[PDB]
Amino acid sequence: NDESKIAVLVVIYDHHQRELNQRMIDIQHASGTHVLCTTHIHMDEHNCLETIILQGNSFEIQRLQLEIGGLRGVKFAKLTKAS
Amino acid sequence: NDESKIAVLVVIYDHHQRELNQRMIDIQHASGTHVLCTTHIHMDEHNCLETIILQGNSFEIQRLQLEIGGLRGVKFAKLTKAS
Amino acid sequence: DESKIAVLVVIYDHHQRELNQRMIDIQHASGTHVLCTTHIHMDEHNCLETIILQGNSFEIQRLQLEIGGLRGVKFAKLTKA
Amino acid sequence: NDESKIAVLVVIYDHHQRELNQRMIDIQHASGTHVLCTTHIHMDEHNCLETIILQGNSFEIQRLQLEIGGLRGVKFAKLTKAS
Ligand code: NI
Ligand code: NI
Ligand code: NI
Ligand code: NI
Repeated sequence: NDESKIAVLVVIYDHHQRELNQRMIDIQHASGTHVLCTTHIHMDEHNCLETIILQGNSFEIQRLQLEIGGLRGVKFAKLTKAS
Repeated sequence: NDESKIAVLVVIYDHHQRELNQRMIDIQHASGTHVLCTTHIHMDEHNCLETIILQGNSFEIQRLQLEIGGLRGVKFAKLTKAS
Repeated sequence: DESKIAVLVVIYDHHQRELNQRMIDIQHASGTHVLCTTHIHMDEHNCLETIILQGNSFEIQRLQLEIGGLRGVKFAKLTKA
Repeated sequence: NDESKIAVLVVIYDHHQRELNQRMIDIQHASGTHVLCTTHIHMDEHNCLETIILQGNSFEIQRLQLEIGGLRGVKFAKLTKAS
């Protein structure tokens, strides 16, 4: 794209999954200003929910989505695209 | 239904609308949802983004979503059913 | 002139006429100084906010005195880092 | 009377540090405090800031704080006591 957008990626994962947290955070740190913040909810022993606020064009954003959303031990990864 | 469910309500609204932040907060205090928390981004002079994280039976989540969505100044008020 | 990050922790009563407008107006007119806010609705008359702030120690302290002095704020403490 | 209370724990840490993100998350899931939520700012390549919002008695909170305070790679870990 070029068109500048805001989005939320809602994630459910198990933090017991070996190296998952390391991957998700390295992806977000390596993505520059694309990631505004994350809010985390410790649901139970094997479920975390995260809302990851994202900003950029539609293509940068879906790509971030697919990176985080494909990792092993991610149960659920859904984009809400806003503007 | 009769159980525990997690949802994320994603809202974009105009904080220039008279009383709007105050009404959105009160709807949340008054609700028999347990709102776990709300994260807010001041996107610009006319746009705020909130991710409101909710727990409850579907009826109450849905009542929250409609009630927020029915406020003048809300531009976008979309729910992600997670859980 | 050194850029720093800070958390302003606020408790206030949302039933206070116009406190919410004033707080959000301050933050919106503060440019890139506010990163985000996280809100917990404690009970009928208490909200806790965690307001995350970025700038020099002066710009930050001002921001603090601005939110911090509004009528209806019970508590306004700054963590510097 | 019985004394469940609110606190904010503010943490700066190095996400490069070997499995620090997993361990902090793990400490949070395993504690007897109610962690309401964690907000995370990716500050730069070596710095993450978290705001951990907590509810419980002063003992379990102080336990959480000292425990996060003692992981290698955590750089700053101040509690703010609320009510
Ligand atoms: Ni968790
Ligand atoms: Ni705003
Ligand atoms: Ni509130
Ligand atoms: Ni980070």
